[PDB]
Amino acid sequence: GKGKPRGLNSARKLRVHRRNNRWAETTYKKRLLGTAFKSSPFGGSSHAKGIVLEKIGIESKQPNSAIRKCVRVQLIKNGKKVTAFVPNDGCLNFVDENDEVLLAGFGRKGKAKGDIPGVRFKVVKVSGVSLLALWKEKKEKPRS
Amino acid sequence: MGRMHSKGKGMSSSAIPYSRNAPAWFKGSSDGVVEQIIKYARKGLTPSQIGVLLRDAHGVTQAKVITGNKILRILKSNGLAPEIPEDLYFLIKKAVSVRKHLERNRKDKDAKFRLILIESRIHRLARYYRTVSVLPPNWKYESATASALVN
Amino acid sequence: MENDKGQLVELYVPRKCSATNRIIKAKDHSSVQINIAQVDEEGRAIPGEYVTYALSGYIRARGEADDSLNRLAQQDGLLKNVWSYSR
Amino acid sequence: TRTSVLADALNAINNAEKTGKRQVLIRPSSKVIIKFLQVMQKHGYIGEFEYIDDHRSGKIVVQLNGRLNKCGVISPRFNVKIADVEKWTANLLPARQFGYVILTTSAGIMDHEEAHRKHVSGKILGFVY
Amino acid sequence: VLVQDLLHPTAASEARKHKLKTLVQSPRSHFLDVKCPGCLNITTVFSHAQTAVTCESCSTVLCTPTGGKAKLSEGTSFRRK
Amino acid sequence: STELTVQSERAFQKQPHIFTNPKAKANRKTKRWYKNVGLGFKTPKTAIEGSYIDKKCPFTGLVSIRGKILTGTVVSTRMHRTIVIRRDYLHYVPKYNRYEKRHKNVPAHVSPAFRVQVGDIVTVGQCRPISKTVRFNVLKVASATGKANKQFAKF
Amino acid sequence: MRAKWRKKRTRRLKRKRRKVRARSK
RNA sequence: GGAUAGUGGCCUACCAUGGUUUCAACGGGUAACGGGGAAUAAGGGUUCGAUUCCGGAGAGGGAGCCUGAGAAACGGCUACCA
RNA sequence: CGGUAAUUCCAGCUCCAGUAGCGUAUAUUAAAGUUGUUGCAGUUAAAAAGCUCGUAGUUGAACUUUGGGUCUGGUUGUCCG
RNA sequence: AGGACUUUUACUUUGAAAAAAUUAGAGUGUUCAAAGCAGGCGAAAGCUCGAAUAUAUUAGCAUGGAAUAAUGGAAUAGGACG
RNA sequence: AGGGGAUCGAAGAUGAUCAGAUACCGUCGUAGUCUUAACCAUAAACUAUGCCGACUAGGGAUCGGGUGGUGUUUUUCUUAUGACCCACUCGGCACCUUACGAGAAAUCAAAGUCUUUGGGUUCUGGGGGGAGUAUGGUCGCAAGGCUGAAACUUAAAGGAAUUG
Ligand SMILES: [Mg+2]
Ligand SMILES: [Mg+2]
Ligand SMILES: [Mg+2]
Ligand SMILES: [Mg+2]
Ligand SMILES: [Mg+2]
Ligand SMILES: [Mg+2]
Ligand SMILES: [Mg+2]
Ligand SMILES: [Mg+2]
Ligand SMILES: [Mg+2]
Ligand SMILES: [Mg+2]
Ligand SMILES: [Mg+2]
Ligand SMILES: [Mg+2]
Ligand SMILES: [Mg+2]
Ligand SMILES: [Mg+2]
Ligand SMILES: [Mg+2]
Ligand SMILES: [Mg+2]
Ligand SMILES: [Mg+2]
Ligand SMILES: [Mg+2]
Ligand SMILES: [Mg+2]
Ligand SMILES: [Mg+2]
Ligand SMILES: [Mg+2]
Ligand SMILES: [Mg+2]
Ligand SMILES: [Mg+2]
Ligand SMILES: [Mg+2]
Ligand SMILES: [Mg+2]
Ligand SMILES: [Mg+2]
Ligand SMILES: [Mg+2]
Ligand SMILES: [Mg+2]
Ligand SMILES: [Mg+2]
Ligand SMILES: [Mg+2]
Ligand SMILES: [Mg+2]
Ligand SMILES: [Mg+2]
Ligand SMILES: [Zn+2]
Repeated sequence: GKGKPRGLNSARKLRVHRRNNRWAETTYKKRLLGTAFKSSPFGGSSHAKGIVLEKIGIESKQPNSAIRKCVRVQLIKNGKKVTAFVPNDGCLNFVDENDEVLLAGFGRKGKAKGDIPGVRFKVVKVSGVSLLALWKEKKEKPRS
Repeated sequence: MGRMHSKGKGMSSSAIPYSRNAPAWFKGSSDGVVEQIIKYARKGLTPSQIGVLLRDAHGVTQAKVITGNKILRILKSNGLAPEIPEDLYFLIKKAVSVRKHLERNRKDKDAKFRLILIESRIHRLARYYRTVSVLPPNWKYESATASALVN
Repeated sequence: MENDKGQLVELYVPRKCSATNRIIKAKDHSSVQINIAQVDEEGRAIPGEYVTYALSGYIRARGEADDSLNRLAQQDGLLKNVWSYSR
Repeated sequence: TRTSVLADALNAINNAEKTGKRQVLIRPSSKVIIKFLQVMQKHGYIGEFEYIDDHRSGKIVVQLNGRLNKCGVISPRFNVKIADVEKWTANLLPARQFGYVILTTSAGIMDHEEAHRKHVSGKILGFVY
Repeated sequence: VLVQDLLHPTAASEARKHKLKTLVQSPRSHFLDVKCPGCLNITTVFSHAQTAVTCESCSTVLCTPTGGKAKLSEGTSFRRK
Repeated sequence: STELTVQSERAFQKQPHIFTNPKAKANRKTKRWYKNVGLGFKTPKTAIEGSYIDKKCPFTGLVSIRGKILTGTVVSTRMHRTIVIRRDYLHYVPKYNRYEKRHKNVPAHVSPAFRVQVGDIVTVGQCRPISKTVRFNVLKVASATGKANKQFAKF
Repeated sequence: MRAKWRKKRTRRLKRKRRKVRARSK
């Protein structure tokens, strides 16, 4: 009738067929190969600290004309270097060069979000304090 | 309509009549029929030709209807059943003929493929006859030894 | 169909095809209901008294409406040997 | 190759019912087909069938009355524990008020309600409703 | 067609259909009693014979193999069995 | 696969602590000790009057049969004084409600009292660890041949 | 581009890489 | 035969050449301790289970051992490596 | 959305959702009939090996006591005590 | 309760087993609930009901059934009984 | 590799067309096309429809075989053939109509008998690109064949049809 066998003693080929087909997915292949630990900037890590190397801005795509204020950060856990996004309006000046910054995911499963090219990480905390608390003047940078 | 080794789908066959018992018009004796079968076998005839002869020249519809036993069974009861069953023997005969044709001309590839088909059929039938112990368990078909069985 | 008290709750029992016993949909806009007039001794069609056959839309679309009506009328003593049960 | 003969019988019944006929000619006619059609008769989904001796596995002529709407075999005759009967009835039958999962028990081929009455269960053959 | 007998179809329809396809499948062949002008022996032959059947008394063929059924000789007279 | 000599090796082969007195003049063959393993298992007559020794005989040796009783089919009789039995079964994968043909290879120790060959179905019984891998002693050769009981054909 | 000519360009790149490897094998 | 508390290639001596494997052996990976269980929930399932209970293993990595009924113990010793 | 009237950016006003909780990140489950044994698709959307043979695997025609009669035990709905 | 032969399975019903905690779930005004396995009733003069059950779908053991699915008999009779 | 060596024609040689034209038009023209051995194993190797099996609907034709005609010409006096004509049947490449079934539709008599979901069975796919690439095997003299990812990037790519 259908491609799969149906006999009462065909459990083996059904199981191995499903097991061979499961590699067609992306989530299953990533989970079993464990590419997150080996290749991604973080190994299965929601957040990671890093050191700001320099202070760059990156232009947007065609339909959106602007320059999103980014920052190049070298991760401390392993030494990789990644660009990250300083989210809000007047937060670029808040983060100074060569200060510890806690990058987080960008919410799109490790893929570039919106019109910002070649970035995959937000910025949540700088120098131990959070950017959202600075942006509403609830706390101030310790300046150490 | 299967045609194991080709794309054929025919169903040309023979319909055995419903009545198993002897036909009303048949006057011959079962003992005479068995004697006729024995004589035909002693002439050196396979059971199929025996059935053909009994159907054409005589009123024997089929042996099982008249006697109660089959032709090969009747021969086996008297010990005239060949060591190699008839269909397998004819398969080896055909295979050796095609192999002869091949070794006499190499470039014919279609007959090479047909020989492959015939050898596959021979292997299947040999496996069957081996699982019923008609043939010894050491019996096998080999290209070099087929001629001796045919000859 | 039947409430535990025994009172009917169905909106309406649908008609069924008199030839295939299949029910007739409410919006089955191909099915027909034939009326055949009863005939008295002198060939006068008695008015208001007849026999009805509900042929479904399916058989009509298939092409077997007339054959089914032939058989159905032959069974109830309307036509003489117009339909043979053995083809 | 005809593997599941009951499958051929029920498929022929379904085809000859959907087209609206009142008769079917099932060719191979085993025990299981006879018992299946006998259960269908007992519950009325079928009419008045008939076995035609061939000396050759026989045949069957089945009379219908349009009361049936679908037969069907569960081709792998799954071992059905007495707990899983309700699961099959939910997955196959359209409503709990009717329909019958015809299943083969050690006490013969029976509808699921009768098997539940005997408190015995076996393999599943098919379903009728 | 919608309602129709299969248990008792018309015998004309029986001869219409193919062998192996009737209600009960029965052969269309039959046997014959042939007499050759030579002797008075009556020989029983098959309609679809496959061999050059001869009377045992005389080496004269009574049938001839053919793609279908037997083609009898010129002067042999037969009666259907 | 059995030597004609009743002892062939360097060490003498005796059943330990059963002694035949030569000073006595009964002069029977020997004093052969034996036992029945129970469970309604008939000790073979080939063991009852045999002359083998087989320390690990369930019927004549010190080993006792207790525990599992497994029926299987012989798959290898061609390693000395021991058998390799193929046990087939069906594992039930529940995610599919389907079974799965599977096989295990159980070594065992067949006594010389039994005549085994490739293909005989065998009833075998648990015992002490006899070797690194054998833990079962052959207790019955149910199918001596199976389909070779009748071999020739002479009408 | 056609898949044919992309394939051919890939084959020519393999040509260059194969001769380079053969010279240094 | 030795050793074992005791069966056992557990070790030795002499023999036999055997055992597993397409029903996946062997090898590789596991950001794998196993399980009772957790999340999830029409039904079938998918993922997790380092951790309150049961087992196993370990005391920096390795080996070796006294005492005792019980340790190859490490809040017991001996030695090497770090 | 933002290129001079921004219902989307920064604010004020009003309102909405959850509320001592709410927002984000990664992972995962249901949604996923997008893993499909129940339960997926293969003409053109991704996908029928160029075709045939063939070991293992999977699967494999029908047929071997069906009826009846009685007695009898529980459980029901019975009619009422 | 003893000798005797036991075709073998697959399947399915029932039972013994599958530790507690967990899940399900009975009883119970922790002030309700999460919970907990408590508590309740006397006249106040000691009298008390509890701490229920089910499931685990695999492997093993026993048991009733014999449809479905498979194997085996007697063909050289070396067959069965007296 | 050996044989041939007509035609046509990768490369090449030119003569044109053009802004360029070592492209299309034209004239010559090696390798090749043709073969005997040995390799190659790929094609839009397409019916882009796996194989076996069952059933479901009307209409004609066509190929191979077989049955019957109180059929017609055939001529060898009659007949036997053969060749047609009519009817039927089996098998094959096919075709027309239709939806009462199926599909996203184009359409399909199978692409039907599938939410009323289970006849047996093999292979393949899980958004696009990277990419049938790299690497590692394996086959090959070579060409290349078989097996065959990821990093990363992307909100689409794509199918059928409707109006412009
Ligand atoms: Mg774990
Ligand atoms: Mg670990
Ligand atoms: Mg754990
Ligand atoms: Mg860990
Ligand atoms: Mg612990
Ligand atoms: Mg320790
Ligand atoms: Mg430490
Ligand atoms: Mg002490
Ligand atoms: Mg230690
Ligand atoms: Mg410490
Ligand atoms: Mg300690
Ligand atoms: Mg100390
Ligand atoms: Mg404004
Ligand atoms: Mg899909
Ligand atoms: Mg395309
Ligand atoms: Mg495509
Ligand atoms: Mg294909
Ligand atoms: Mg096979
Ligand atoms: Mg069968
Ligand atoms: Mg528990
Ligand atoms: Mg609770
Ligand atoms: Mg050349
Ligand atoms: Mg040129
Ligand atoms: Mg030029
Ligand atoms: Mg040119
Ligand atoms: Mg030229
Ligand atoms: Mg290809
Ligand atoms: Mg293709
Ligand atoms: Mg993809
Ligand atoms: Mg591609
Ligand atoms: Mg390579
Ligand atoms: Mg398009
Ligand atoms: Zn004569």
